[PDB]
Amino acid sequence: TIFEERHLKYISQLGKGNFGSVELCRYDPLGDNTGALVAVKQLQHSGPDQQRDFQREIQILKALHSDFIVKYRGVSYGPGRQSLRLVMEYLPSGCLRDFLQRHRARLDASRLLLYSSQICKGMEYLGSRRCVHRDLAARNILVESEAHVKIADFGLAKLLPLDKDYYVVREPGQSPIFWYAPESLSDNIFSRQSDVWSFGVVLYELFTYCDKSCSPSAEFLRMMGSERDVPALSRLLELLEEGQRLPAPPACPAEVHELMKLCWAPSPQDRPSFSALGPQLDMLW
Ligand SMILES: C[C@]1(F)CCC[C@H]1Nc1c(C(N)=O)cnn2cccc12
Repeated sequence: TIFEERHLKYISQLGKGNFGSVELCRYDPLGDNTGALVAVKQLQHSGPDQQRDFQREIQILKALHSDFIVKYRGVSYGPGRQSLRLVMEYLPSGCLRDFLQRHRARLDASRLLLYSSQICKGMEYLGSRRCVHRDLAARNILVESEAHVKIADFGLAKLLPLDKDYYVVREPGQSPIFWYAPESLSDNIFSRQSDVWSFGVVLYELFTYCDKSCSPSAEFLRMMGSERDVPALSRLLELLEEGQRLPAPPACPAEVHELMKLCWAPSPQDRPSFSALGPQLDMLW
């Protein structure tokens, strides 16, 4: 729960989220290379605002206890106060984006639906804690095992106040635009309902086994086209407002495609809840 910095032996970089990376370290207090492997998150950039974002992330993940959410291990203690690190569990399989591509051939529709059902359960639990993820994508999901997935990357996660159902992010966005809901794209309005939009994109990613040629970017870029003096985001928004949607992935079962269409409902209120999606996915298997 408190990891001494001197005992955290650096191995390699796992990911590069902006303002701070995630590294693979071994917790080696005996110094003999026999200790357990862990994932350590730290800020790289500096400008007290990101430090408050990092402390928020820690507090958020610390108060989360689900089989479908990446496990918090503790924090790091060293010759500080620069800069404190978030210690989490390491999932040797890595992100589901890479796993889907490495094992296309062995993952059938029931397995994809099992992952979908699990991501869903984890999203239900995030909603129940008033947490909005803002970064649901296959790249931010980890494989614990052949039949077990977990949600991760809580760097953009915000807690909803008790009086509100949405969060208006002042920023704006620095993630690929193909996962955002139309209301986040136009007014930066994030909520549980915008996480449901993104979930439909995660359903699309799973059922295209994260193939790069029919990926959310690749397919939206082809159906968007090339305008004269209109920015890419505005064109995507014109496309979504017109009711155009990503098209059903090759060999995708009809039921799953209809489910993605529900997740992509134009207005947030018409999008099903994660608790509504849950039994639907279980029924399909
Ligand atoms: C899902 C990510 F956070 C996105 C980029 C780094 C990923 N993090 C990882 C984490 C973690 N606790 O965050 C844990 N295991 N792991 C194996 C490969 C990558 C990651």
